[PDB]
Amino acid sequence: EPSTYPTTPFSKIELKEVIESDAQPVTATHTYLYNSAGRLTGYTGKQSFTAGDELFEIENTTTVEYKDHQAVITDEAGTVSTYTLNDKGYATTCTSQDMAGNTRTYTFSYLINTEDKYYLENITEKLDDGKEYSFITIDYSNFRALRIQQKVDTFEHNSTATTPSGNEIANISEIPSLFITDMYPLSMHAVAIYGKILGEPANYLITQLIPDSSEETTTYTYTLDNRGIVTSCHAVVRHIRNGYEQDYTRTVNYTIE
Amino acid sequence: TYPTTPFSKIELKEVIESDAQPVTATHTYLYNSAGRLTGYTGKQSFTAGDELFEIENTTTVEYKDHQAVITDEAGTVSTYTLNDKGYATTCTSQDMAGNTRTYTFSYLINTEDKYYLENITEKLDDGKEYSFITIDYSNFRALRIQQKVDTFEHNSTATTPSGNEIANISEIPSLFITDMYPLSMHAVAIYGKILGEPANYLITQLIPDSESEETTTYTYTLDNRGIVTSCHAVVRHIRNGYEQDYTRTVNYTIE
Amino acid sequence: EPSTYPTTPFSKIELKEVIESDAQPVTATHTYLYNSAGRLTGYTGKQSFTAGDELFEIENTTTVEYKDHQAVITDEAGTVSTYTLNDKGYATTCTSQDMAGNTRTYTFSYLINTEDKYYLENITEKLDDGKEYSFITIDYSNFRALRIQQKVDTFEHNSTATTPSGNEIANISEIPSLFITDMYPLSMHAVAIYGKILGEPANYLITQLIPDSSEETTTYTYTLDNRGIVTSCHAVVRHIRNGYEQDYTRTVNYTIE
Amino acid sequence: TYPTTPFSKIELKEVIESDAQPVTATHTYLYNSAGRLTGYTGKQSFTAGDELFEIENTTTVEYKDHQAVITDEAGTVSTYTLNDKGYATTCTSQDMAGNTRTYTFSYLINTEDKYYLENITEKLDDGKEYSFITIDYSNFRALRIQQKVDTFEHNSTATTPSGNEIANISEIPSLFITDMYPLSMHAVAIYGKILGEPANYLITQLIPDSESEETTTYTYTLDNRGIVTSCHAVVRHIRNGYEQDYTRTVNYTIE
Amino acid sequence: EPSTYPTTPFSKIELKEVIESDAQPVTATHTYLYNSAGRLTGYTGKQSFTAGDELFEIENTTTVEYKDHQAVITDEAGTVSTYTLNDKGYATTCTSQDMAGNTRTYTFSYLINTEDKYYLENITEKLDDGKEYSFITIDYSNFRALRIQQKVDTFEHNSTATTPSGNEIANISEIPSLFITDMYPLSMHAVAIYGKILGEPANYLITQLIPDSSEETTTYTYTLDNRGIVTSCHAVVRHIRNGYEQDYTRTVNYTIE
Ligand SMILES: [Cl-]
Ligand SMILES: [Cl-]
Ligand SMILES: [Cl-]
Ligand SMILES: [Cl-]
Ligand SMILES: [Cl-]
Repeated sequence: EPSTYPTTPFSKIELKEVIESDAQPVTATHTYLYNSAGRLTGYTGKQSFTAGDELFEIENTTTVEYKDHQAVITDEAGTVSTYTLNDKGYATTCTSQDMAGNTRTYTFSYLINTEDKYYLENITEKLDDGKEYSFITIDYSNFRALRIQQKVDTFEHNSTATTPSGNEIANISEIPSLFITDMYPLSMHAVAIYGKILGEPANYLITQLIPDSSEETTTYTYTLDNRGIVTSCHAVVRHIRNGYEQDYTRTVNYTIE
Repeated sequence: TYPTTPFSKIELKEVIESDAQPVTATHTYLYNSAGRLTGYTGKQSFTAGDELFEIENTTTVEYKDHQAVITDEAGTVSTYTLNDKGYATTCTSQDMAGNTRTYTFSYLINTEDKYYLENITEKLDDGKEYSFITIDYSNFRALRIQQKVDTFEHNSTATTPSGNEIANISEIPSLFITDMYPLSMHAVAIYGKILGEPANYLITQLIPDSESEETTTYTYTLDNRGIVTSCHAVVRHIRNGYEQDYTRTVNYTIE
Repeated sequence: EPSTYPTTPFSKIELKEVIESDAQPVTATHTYLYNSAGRLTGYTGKQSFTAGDELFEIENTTTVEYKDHQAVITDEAGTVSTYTLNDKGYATTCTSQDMAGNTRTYTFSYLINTEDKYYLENITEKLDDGKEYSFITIDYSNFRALRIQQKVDTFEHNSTATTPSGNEIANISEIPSLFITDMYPLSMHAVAIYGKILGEPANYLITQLIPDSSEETTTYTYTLDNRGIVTSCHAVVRHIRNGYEQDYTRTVNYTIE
Repeated sequence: TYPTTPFSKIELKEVIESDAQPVTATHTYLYNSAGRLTGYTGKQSFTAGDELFEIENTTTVEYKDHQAVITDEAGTVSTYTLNDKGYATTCTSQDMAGNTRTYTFSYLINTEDKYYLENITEKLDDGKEYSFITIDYSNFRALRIQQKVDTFEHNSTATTPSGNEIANISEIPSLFITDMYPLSMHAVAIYGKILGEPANYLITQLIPDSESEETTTYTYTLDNRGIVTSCHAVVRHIRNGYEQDYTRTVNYTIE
Repeated sequence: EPSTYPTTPFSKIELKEVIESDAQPVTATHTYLYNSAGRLTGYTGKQSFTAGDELFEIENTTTVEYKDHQAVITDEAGTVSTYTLNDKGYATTCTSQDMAGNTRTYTFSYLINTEDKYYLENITEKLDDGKEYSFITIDYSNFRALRIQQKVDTFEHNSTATTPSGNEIANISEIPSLFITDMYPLSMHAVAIYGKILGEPANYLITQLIPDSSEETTTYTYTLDNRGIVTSCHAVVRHIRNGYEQDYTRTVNYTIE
């Protein structure tokens, strides 16, 4: 039978990161839960830190509900994102409504591969008046790289996400890149992205994000288990401004099971 | 019925100082006693955070009737269709979205029936030509290279100095050919001579067509056999009216 | 008898520098050889480093051949620079031809002193179409400073090279400044420059290179032997960008004999 | 007519944190399709001063009628005289002063005609016995080891836990045997089974004879084939009334 | 014909080292010269540094003269060391006399290998009254290590000099270890040691010097050329005092030709 929705072959995808501080370090946890059919059912964010001599844990939950050709994603703040899905279970449009009654509308378009798996090529954000406010386009033409174009109001930026030829890592982890959920407007759809509602992740892990040039490259180093599934990602941001280099590192631990 | 390399191993080692911390890269090509490439191991050594990292990936090469099947650890299967002389005429592999990517190859056939790559064309799943590289051998001391990637076009000349030509007894390809897209996707097939024979003389300069050119100069060290032990690559660059050259040093173990 | 060519009273001028690295430091050697008549006959570049546990030395040689009113300089890559000399042996024009058949043309003009020694005042580079692509002009009007104007395509920059009044060091070493062979297009003629084919070096050593102003000054400190001949040069580049100073140091050892 | 290893490669990798800067050590043993050891490559990676260092040395193993000749890059020739079953009975090599050093070996012969080393004796050029190691297999779960180096004598017991024995399908020797003088001089011959078969079960403890013993405990990780992927070695040590244990972690690639 | 003296197959063995300072660094050079027969003929020590802005070079020369069964070594200070040699050209005794008329006497004993090459096993120093003041003994029994016993008056210390099994480097450079000429009383005979008058160096390079235990290990890392001859030695001294480690590094460059 042909599939009617994208699936994740895991029951849980969990990310853990320490957000550094010389006074109050915070451990952030992002937990994505999938049902036995492989659809995302919910997301829980957690922040853990010490205050006085006591450990505190702050939680926020996002719910995912499915209807015929629809995914309804509701966060802790009461914002409802309604995704209209095609026959294959990928969103073609989204309407987001906050508790103040403000709305945002999005369209999505895809590359459809030989197996009928969909890969996001375009996210466009419109305003109430129908004015296009932002977009991200992804081009899969380069054999081992993704060409990314971003526009946020008057800001425009192009970048390339690369996989090393001869050193490719298969994305059997089925995870998105760390940078993708931080890019506006995809940053508004992180829960839909981990649920594959906005398309499949690339078939190989990305090891470099190169913005167009002052230069600011991101390098990703992965640790895998004996199944070839990601256990951690080391991200190194190298920012250069007229021969002055400042390096920032992130370590994200993964529990994919 | 097939091209051969008279060595059992071709290994490249390089310290890359370009990154925050220096990375050591190793590229090892292994050949069987018949002279056919059987495998490739790519290695990277560096530290990331507290963790010392050693990334090691192995690609296998299998030969069938008029075929070379190149399989990596990521599960990519690249199938090269070979002609009667053992050089690829076609290649199918899988892209970032899992679609089939097709490559065609055409050659210069010399008097000794040795094939030299003249054209690599890359076609997308819809049949659209995405990129090509053409090589003109009219003057062996000045190879005319045309590259087209999407809408962008780059022409360059690869030269050998008249009277100071070094015989390529090492049977190695130039450093620049495995960095030029789409040939940069076929480094394993290139070192296996599946995509043609390397230049008969070592190339000492890569000159782009002109602006004060960002030319690459190659300097080689040879052993007592006349086989390459190291290559120094200098890319000239002008920054605020001053020469600021980028350099690479690659050590070779050819045995 | 009046001289027909410039001369260097040494048989060898050799520069040695360590190009720093926390993994693969490289020792670079630049050797200029002069015949007993004092004309430059050749240049050898050498790079020495460790790979594994073995020392490697990479060499490149440039040849200098003389004919009536001509100097032909050929590098390791096969590029031929043909200098047309005046009656005093200084180049008035140069044509450079690479192995791909690309050509570059240059004109040179000079200050002629009371002893008929020539000091470079202008290098102009033209393109095939006759379009002026770059130039460097040197003014010797200030008693103890050189005023330098550089143009490379659309880039324009002015700088001053100074000698300290009361602390002058006679240039009996007959060497050019370190910065002169790094400035484009003089950087294309380093072998001709050390051979005095492009003029005499200034009579006193330069201790400061001050570009016009973000500021980026170079200071030179020399060590001499008991003959008053240079044995080393310490070059300190001080780059300032809105109160943020980054200092870069070079040590070049000289063997002038 | 000779012992065999059913793998083509046995590789050990270790990060040594004992030194000022961490050293990465690699020991690679290669076997031919017949199962005989053909060579060894020892590698060390570290930084010394500004220079990143990579020391790499290769030892070759050649077989002749009733002989195994082990040659290193330093020009040492170690000649092992083999019996009819392919195990060494004698060895001649060259010491620090260039004198011939002689070793004799004797074995336990099991029911399947497999040989297990019981004695290694080292003799100086004058014929003086300088050292020996004897191994008693009376109890396979508690091997009695006697070592004598000059005047100093050390007795220890190598144990396997009753009911929790791991089959040595990996065909690897213990980590401690190639550290025990004079067996520490014959690591290449040991991995080639030239000096006998390894223990049928992995050894989990090395207990010296007693004082609160400086015992070594080995913990192994196996893959789905039951072949070793890593070994963790813990040496217990008491310093000012506190436990201060020394640890080693060795990763294995047995294929 | 059987040899009557030890030989070095080089004409020069030269060591260069920078003795660090944040004010007046000194470059020290130790040059050992051998005649075409392979006997040491002389030693020159050189110290080079900057004072003011001038380079200064301080030199001291030691002469080596040979007679039947004798080597006479005279330094810059006028101290004469007379070595009595055996039939193979190795010293069995030495008498040293300074300009004040003070004398020191030494005996030497050796391991004689199958090729009749001699390796030092014992140096004993006596006083005028015949009282043994110091000794160094070297044992070659361990296949890949040297066991060293030292006694200087009431001070006694044992150490082990090791070669790594499976990673041996042949001593085709024919050089002694760096530590051997720093150990008293062998430190009084450095010129005789480089001339092989006090025996052959070990057949493999030493990579570690381990004193008996507070611990103080020396590690040696060598760089070789394509002939397998030493070009440099990196020596790292690791001193530990109750969990407090202080590391000292030396880099000695070699010119062996
Ligand atoms: Cl951009
Ligand atoms: Cl072009
Ligand atoms: Cl300006
Ligand atoms: Cl005991
Ligand atoms: Cl002691």
